[PDB]
Amino acid sequence: GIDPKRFGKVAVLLGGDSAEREVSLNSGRLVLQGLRDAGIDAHPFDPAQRPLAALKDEGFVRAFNALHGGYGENGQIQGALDFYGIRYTGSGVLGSALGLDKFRTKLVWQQTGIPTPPFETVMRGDDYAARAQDIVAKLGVPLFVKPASEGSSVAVEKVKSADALPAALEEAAKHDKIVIVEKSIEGGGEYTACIAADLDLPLIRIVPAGEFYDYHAKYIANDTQYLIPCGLDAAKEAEFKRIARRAFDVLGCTDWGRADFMLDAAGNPYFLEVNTAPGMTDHSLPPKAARAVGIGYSELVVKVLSLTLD
Ligand SMILES: Nc1ncnc2c1ncn2[C@@H]1O[C@H](COP(=O)(O)O)[C@@H](O)[C@H]1O
Ligand SMILES: [Mg+2]
Repeated sequence: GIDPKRFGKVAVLLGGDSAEREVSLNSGRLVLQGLRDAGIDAHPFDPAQRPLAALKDEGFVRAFNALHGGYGENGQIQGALDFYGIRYTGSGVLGSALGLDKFRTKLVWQQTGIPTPPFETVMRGDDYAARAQDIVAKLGVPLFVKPASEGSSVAVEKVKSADALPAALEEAAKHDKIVIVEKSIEGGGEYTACIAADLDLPLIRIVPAGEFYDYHAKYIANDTQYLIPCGLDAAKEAEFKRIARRAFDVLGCTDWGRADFMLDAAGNPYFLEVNTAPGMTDHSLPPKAARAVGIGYSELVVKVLSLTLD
């Protein structure tokens, strides 16, 4: 119950130049309506088409970031907004940049007791056959080969056989100077924990129809399931929500986003990444998690924006 005047003049950052301009336009237009439904003085601002300095010059005090990919997510616009004195939703420079770097995220997690798949690295110019032998010996198969980060050119690959690993390594190393090779977490399920301020949001179980939550399962298929309830017992659900929040916090992220994790057959969790720029379309996961606990869309957006006060 915040007087919408306390928010002042608000920009919704949407659109941009990235390959995810269209999810951002969709999300941002809805966010904008959510804020205006609450009587907040909100206005769209597409940084690809307006000069960024206009945020300061036109007197905007804060921004709801609905950008996705590139400068909108990686710390670059975060830094510029801090430089221009504009408060914004989501994580600051370090958290944003670190969240997109799966290598350094996993190092920090390993040092701070956040569970994450065992992994090795391969560098461009390595003896890929030699590295493959050593990695299989340590981790077995299957393996996930992914950018250290991140997703730029070469899609995540599940390697099922030792003899296929050298080629997968060489190809991944052509498009990132650091490649992560993780043990495949098998025999459980896949989950995500949405984080929004102190809201108690339920876990979601992600059930791809195919091998893993690949591009096809995310963007092509209409049959990926996003399940609430997630199927876990109350104690485990509480435990994993707590670890998810610590996993975000230790990276310097602040509490808007999602933490993604796998369970093995024994029910142990292994975190894969954080996402500091989740979607806000009417089919996106944070609005679903919020609606499951009685929080509607406009309420959710207002709550996220409230974290920029004080
Ligand atoms: N180590 C892993 N074990 C099991 N599944 C994984 C692992 N890494 C990635 N995946 C799957 O691949 C998808 C995309 O990987 P990523 O973008 O790195 O999270 C994940 O959402 C999971 O479905
Ligand atoms: Mg993304």
